[PDB]
Amino acid sequence: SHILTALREKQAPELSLSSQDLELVTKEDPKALAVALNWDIKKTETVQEACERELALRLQQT
Repeated sequence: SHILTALREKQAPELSLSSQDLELVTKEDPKALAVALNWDIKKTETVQEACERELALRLQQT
């Protein structure tokens, strides 16, 4: 719930997440993220879409 509460609200799967967190989140397909982020898909996917853009941005930073 601690992860879901922040997910449904302000969980950062961009830079706030770690290696496995961003990974497991990267697998948080629209179907799961949807519920855990019970919002509009376009809206929940966007939060996830930003999360990925950061994943590689932070990965290429090194």
